[PDB]
Amino acid sequence: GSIGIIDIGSNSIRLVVYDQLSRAPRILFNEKISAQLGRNIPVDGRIDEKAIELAISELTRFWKLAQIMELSSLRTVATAAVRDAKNGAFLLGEIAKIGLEVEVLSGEEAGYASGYGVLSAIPDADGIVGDLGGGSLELIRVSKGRVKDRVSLPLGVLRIADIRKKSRNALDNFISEAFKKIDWLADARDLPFYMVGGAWRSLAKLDMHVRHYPIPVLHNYIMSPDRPSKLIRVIQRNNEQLSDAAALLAVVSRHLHSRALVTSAYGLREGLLYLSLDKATRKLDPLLWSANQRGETAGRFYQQGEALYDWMSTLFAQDPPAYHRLRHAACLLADSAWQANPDFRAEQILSIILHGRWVGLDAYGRALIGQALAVSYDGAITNNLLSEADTIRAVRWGKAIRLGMRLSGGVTTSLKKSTILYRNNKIILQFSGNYKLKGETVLRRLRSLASSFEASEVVEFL
Ligand SMILES: [Cl-]
Ligand SMILES: [Cl-]
Ligand SMILES: [Cl-]
Ligand SMILES: [Cl-]
Ligand SMILES: [Cl-]
Ligand SMILES: [Mg+2]
Repeated sequence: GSIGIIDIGSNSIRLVVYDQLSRAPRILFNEKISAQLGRNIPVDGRIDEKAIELAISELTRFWKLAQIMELSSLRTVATAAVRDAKNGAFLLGEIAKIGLEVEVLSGEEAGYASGYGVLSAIPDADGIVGDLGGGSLELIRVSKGRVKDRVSLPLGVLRIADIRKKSRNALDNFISEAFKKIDWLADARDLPFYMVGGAWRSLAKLDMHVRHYPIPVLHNYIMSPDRPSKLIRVIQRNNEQLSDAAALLAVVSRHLHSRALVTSAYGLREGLLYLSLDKATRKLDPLLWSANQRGETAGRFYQQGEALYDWMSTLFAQDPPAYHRLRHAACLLADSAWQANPDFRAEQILSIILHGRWVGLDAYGRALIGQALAVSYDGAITNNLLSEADTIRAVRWGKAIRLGMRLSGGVTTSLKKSTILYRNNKIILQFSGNYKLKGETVLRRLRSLASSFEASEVVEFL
């Protein structure tokens, strides 16, 4: 059931292979070439012959990889701008000769795809998506699960330098003039700007580096609007395209009245995958979906985290409403480090969170889940991003996970015969069955959980 997308842009041509058409497909393979098909289209109306030759040879390799991988589906998409070149129809025929069926996306289709890519990764998004590619900048309004409007501007990476050279304010003038024709910007002020595309992913990675962001995670990385113009000077003083991307981001975000610059790990390709799902599947939480799959493939006994979540959550009914799903995700990942040596499991599980591909998740939630999972695997607390109350909360989550996983041996259906409750500075483990699971190691884990609640522990048989 593996599937592929070939994304033919004005600059980058990319093959991505995914494990299946699911709510959050895993990436099996990724390869790109900077073929620069669109570079000379504005000047001559023609694609360079050298770009055509490179594109065809690399696309032939991508087609061949799809054959040996026995992909069940392969979708090849291109832009209307390249089709519309004087030799664009010829190029598309040459691509057909490879064996590839090329779907040409209009500006509308392409903007819809990038917008739904962001909605796939950030389901409650409400703002403007900017997909900066080689030939164009797509701006897309997203709100309440839907793409609301969009527009395409000729401000791709390959385009910015000619404008900036004209004068100091030429890029600002260009955006000012263009935005007068876009009637929906007025209803989209003071919202996040969701950054999509390779150029702005590189820029966000540069920003994390120069700010010594402790562990840099791309998805949901947030920059203040006043930040891009400063990166222009950072690049200038390090010891071109990056500078152009920062200049465009500064001007665009200011004229949009954007209040935050939010990186999305997902873009046009994930939007195409999302739109291929039926309506009900699109509404599934992608963090929970992917964390569930991870425990299915990684666990000793497949995914046992749902019953674990229901059991431990009798301690956490008063958690902030938005945190239930984070506690849930941690429970779904609670068996995913079992193959590491015991003394490394806490480090290993943290790296699965901090160095994995997860969406539906921001930095604070990543820290909550990682802290809880590390504690669940730690047999030996403060946290810079987390509040003290949430640090304590995550330690309690982790100790409850640890107790439940130890009590059940990981076969969490057995937890249905017990309850774990907090009241009046007492932590009470009640058995209504499976009484034989009581033991000294369970009592030690129970005492540790109680310590995290500043509580005294009791065991009750019912
Ligand atoms: Cl493009
Ligand atoms: Cl591109
Ligand atoms: Cl990309
Ligand atoms: Cl990421
Ligand atoms: Cl313990
Ligand atoms: Mg693109």
